[PDB]
Amino acid sequence: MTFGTLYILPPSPRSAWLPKLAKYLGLEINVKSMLEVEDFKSKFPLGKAPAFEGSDGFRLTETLAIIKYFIDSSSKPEFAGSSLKEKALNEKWLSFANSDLCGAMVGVWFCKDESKKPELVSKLNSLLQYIDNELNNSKFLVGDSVLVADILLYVTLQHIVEIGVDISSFSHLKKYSEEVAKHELLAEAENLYFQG
Repeated sequence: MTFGTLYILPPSPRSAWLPKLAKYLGLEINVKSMLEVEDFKSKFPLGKAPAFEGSDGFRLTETLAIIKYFIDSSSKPEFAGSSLKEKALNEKWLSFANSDLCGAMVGVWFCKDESKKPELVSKLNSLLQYIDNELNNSKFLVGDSVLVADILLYVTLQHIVEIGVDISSFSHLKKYSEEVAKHELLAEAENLYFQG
């Protein structure tokens, strides 16, 4: 049965993160648009997506909050890491990717004005260069295992690429992005069964 209802802003490419994560974890959720709900602000007074309402009525906002609730409510409750340092670095990457990197991708994504684009694409490239460099040291963002940070990074990459930003310049990043797509595929059978 369904874990809850997620309210998104459909035009935003940030709308993909939480649905993907539910899927990855086997949580069945509805997804509605906050634009077409009558009293969004009755339930959610700030008026911003993402917003979630559990089946049980539990109301929750802020992307990082909802990530934690999905994971903690799921059958991979250790998916934001196990050791103290793992958990911390995963928070780091989640916070970074959701604010800075997604903020940059969205800047470009909705760029109407060509006199503003290069500046915006530049912010984005620097952020990618940083990640690339951090991927010098490690197999994935945090270590050797795949954590929720990677899943959501990967989704962000797909969006960045879709709009034609070369990930070709960034060596460690492309190799990363392949290794993550590979882990999900190989993890997919056992994941897909332990939720049915």
